[PDB]
Amino acid sequence: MSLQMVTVGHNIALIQPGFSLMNFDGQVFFFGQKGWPKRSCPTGVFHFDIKQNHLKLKPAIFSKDSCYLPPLRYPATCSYKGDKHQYIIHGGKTPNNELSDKIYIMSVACKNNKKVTFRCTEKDLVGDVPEPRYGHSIDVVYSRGKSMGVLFGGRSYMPSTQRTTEKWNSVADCLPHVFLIDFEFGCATSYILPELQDGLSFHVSIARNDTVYILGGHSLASNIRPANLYRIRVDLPLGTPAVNCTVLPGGISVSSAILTQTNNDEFVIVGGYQLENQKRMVCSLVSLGDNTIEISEMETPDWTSDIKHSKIWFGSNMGNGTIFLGIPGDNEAFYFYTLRCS
Amino acid sequence: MSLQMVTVGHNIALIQPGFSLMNFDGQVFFFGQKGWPKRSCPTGVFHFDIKQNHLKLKPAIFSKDSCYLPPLRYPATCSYKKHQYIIHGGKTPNNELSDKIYIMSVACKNNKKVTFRCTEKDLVGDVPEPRYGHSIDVVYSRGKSMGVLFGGRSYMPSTQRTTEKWNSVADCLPHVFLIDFEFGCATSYILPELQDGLSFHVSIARNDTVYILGGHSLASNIRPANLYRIRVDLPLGTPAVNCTVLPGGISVSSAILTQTNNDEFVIVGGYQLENQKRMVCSLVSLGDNTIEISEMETPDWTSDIKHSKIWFGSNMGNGTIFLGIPGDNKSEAFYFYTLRCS
Amino acid sequence: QPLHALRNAEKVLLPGYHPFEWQPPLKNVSSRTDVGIIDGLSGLASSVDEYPVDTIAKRFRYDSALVSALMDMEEDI
Amino acid sequence: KPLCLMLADESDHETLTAILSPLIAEREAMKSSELTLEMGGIPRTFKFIFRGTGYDEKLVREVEGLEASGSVYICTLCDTTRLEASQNLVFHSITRSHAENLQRYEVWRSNPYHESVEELRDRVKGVSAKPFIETVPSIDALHCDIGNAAEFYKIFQLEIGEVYKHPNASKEERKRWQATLDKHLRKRMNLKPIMRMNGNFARKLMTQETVDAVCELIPSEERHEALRELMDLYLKMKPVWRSSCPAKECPESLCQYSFNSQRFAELLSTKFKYRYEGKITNYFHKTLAHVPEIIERDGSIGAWASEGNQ
DNA sequence: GATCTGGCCTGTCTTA
Ligand SMILES: [Zn+2]
Repeated sequence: MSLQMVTVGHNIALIQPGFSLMNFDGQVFFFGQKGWPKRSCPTGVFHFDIKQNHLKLKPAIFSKDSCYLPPLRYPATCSYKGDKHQYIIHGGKTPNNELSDKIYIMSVACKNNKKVTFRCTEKDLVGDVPEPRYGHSIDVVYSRGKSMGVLFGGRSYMPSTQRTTEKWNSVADCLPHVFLIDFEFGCATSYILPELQDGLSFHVSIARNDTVYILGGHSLASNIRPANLYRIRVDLPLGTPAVNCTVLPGGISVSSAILTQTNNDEFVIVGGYQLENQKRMVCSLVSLGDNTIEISEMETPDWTSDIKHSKIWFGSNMGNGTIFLGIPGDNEAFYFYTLRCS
Repeated sequence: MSLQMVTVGHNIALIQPGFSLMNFDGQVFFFGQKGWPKRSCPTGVFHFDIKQNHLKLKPAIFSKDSCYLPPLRYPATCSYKKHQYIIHGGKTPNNELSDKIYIMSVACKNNKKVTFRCTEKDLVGDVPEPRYGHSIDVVYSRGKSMGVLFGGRSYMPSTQRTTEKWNSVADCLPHVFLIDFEFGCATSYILPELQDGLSFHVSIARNDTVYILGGHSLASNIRPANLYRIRVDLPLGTPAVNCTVLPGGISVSSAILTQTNNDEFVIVGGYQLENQKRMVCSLVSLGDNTIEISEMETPDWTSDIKHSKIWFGSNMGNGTIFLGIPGDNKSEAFYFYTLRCS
Repeated sequence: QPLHALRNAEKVLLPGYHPFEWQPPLKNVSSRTDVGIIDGLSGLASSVDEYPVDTIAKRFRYDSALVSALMDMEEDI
Repeated sequence: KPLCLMLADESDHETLTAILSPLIAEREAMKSSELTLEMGGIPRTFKFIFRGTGYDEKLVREVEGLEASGSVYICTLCDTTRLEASQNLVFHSITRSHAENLQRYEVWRSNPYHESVEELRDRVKGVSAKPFIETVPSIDALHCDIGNAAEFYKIFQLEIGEVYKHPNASKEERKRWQATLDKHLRKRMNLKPIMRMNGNFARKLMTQETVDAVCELIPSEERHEALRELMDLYLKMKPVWRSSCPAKECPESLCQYSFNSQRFAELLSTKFKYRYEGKITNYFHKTLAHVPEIIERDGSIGAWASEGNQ
């Protein structure tokens, strides 16, 4: 817990709320800029590099067989190492306010002189495909030497029937179904769980060997931020998979929280949004066991007077137990701070 | 004969049409700035020097017995021989014509630091009314000196001056005034060879004769080509002044007199008609009693002067002639040139 | 009323329409009492030889303006 | 009512004097006469007493023959310096008249005693120009309010950052402090950030609520009390120079103005040394030193303001 | 030949 100011280069206007920092072997990379990419960097992926408390965003290139995906403002990021380390991107929101549904897979194809070359391959789904949506979260699951993705519901626009031009930007939470996506083939399947009763968005999901921990979130159906955490334990036999969910005591009511990993089988979460005009300022610690959980309240960081009164704040995860968050200014549009918690 | 561009420093705004450069031992000194003197220079007398075609105005101070003379826009400068100058008439920044007479000199000089001694002189007798644009010279007859004032413009009399025409001006009487610098007395001489009020003329002084050149007459709006001779005599009784008209005159007003070599002068600048400007030069040769006005090759004027509508300058003294032309306003309001004749 | 009627009625309110006289005659000020919008330059020299003029101005006469102001407030007084 | 319209620079002295000479001439001419005219069929008689008060301080310095405001002779009503005006704050009578300025300029131009630049400047009390317009030594209430609001705003900025605790500060710290104050005021008092101090912004900024909102940023507790009493004294002194008739609209504030001004000066001298030590602005001096005398002389400040021209 | 001076700059303060 140690705040620190971070200066910026010339291209500060390219950062916007909802970006996604991706980490590949120590190097943190930027994605999800504002507007369509210009001739400064046609790809849109930037080398997120901080040195001497100073940010320097520089362009990056793709391979000769990649796919130039549009910048997304609320994708679903997750790590996947099952080989070549690679990330997964689903959903998002294009700069034309259009929701995407295609899955993109990032990967490092070549590198030299500290200059990487990405490989963005397109991935399509079959069977029970999910509605294009944002604010959701996807995780990976390992079971009996086999991988599988878990996609929880989020929010999206009106369906193609009731959507009218007088409410063209209305948003409703998607149905609380669990989607299992096989990355090797591309076949998704929708399951129903009686425990999942209401839609949830902007939540935080913790992944492990074979169980996903959904903690907190925001429900648009009733405008309530619940304080219940879920435990979706799955299994991958030779036959059809089986999913189960059990509610658990001791939840947390936070929306738009930023999660990061500190040690092996241990996570720390920072504040998000507690109420509409009330802002969560104290952090929480998540300690895992083998079939149990544990939450506690760490020492509150030495917040500054500008953050203590700012209404909006956003950020993401760098990867080395470090959080990069920003504060809006006036008319220098954002003030970006970093946070290290070992 | 050769024109040259000269750049001015930061205080370029302090130069206005009607300034008066004065030379003391090969050192040209600026005078007659715009507006009242500020805290940058409480006296208003600068060190006009040019190094490698670049102008830098440096301030100057006065002795512990001087008189802080106000800025004047059209005085009548005149050399005298220790070495000292005379200032009479001119327009104060409050648009008031001064009736006093001033005497500048040098008191202490060391390491290019000049300390002036401005002494006011009280004139009694046939004193001239406050004027502007006139001329004054000094004649030497039988080991004596005498000031010869002539011409000039002024406002209407205090009885005939109305606020509806508060700024109306008229030419003064063609009288000739002799000023004794020791006693401080004036004397009015009316001559039958002078019937037209003259202003903005040129005056050439010699041992006992002064030569009037060109000018303008408000009573006729004409630029007469005149060549007058005034041979002032200083006997042991009353000074007897005579006049004589001479052929071969020049039609010009507001010209600039200089001195290349002894007993020969050069005329440059001025105005032939209202909208027409004098572009040719004129050589003036002198002898014991003869006069000769000849023509020389015109300098290589640039496209700036040939299409400008107004210009203003003054004799630097050492053969060179300073010159300035207007420009854009927002920007640089005036461009400034130098012209050498040697 | 049409525009010419309005323009004609305007002349009653503008200065230089009512007679008056100062009991001590004003020094250096004319006694004529029908001047309107006097030029701002006040007969300033605008030739090429004098100081350059790059401004324009219009204004009334001071005494006529005071007379018009006082006559505009007759009913009030 | 308009009298003259021209297209010229205010700082341009020559053109300004050349255009305004006839008006001043006619004014000085008829300031010694009487007018007669027949209204209602009966000839009357009139006498005029003109008072030039709708001039901001810069134009006053220009026409009265003084120098820029950044000098040491700050007041146009008295002839005190910046150090004395920062060490006294209270006792300063007005001795500055048009004839006095003319005599000062005559002494400056003539130099009858044969003194140096500094000695003669001290003798003339900073007069190096010939006056051409006779003005009344009064106060412009609009610009006074604007300057006081700007000064306070600056004081707020300095109090957020605890200058009394850290005398040194970089520029980014200043920028941050100003941005935080602007953001807070926008979110609480509903005031947008402005470049130059406004008039309505100045009116809305000078409230108890504003101090209440600002104190949410200062962690100290005594500073709160200091700012509360500062704003209280200022709001107790405002109606004296802002009312159109203090003798019949706020007699208590008029009778207690001296005591309040002395307490205000003592507060600034004690708990605000970090900014007001050995220096002071123009309007603070004008308000704390010269208001009661102008009130007892003219009867009302504010009715003679330069707001109508604006 | 280091030693204060002269003068030139420059950031801050004051009115708009
Ligand atoms: Zn004062």
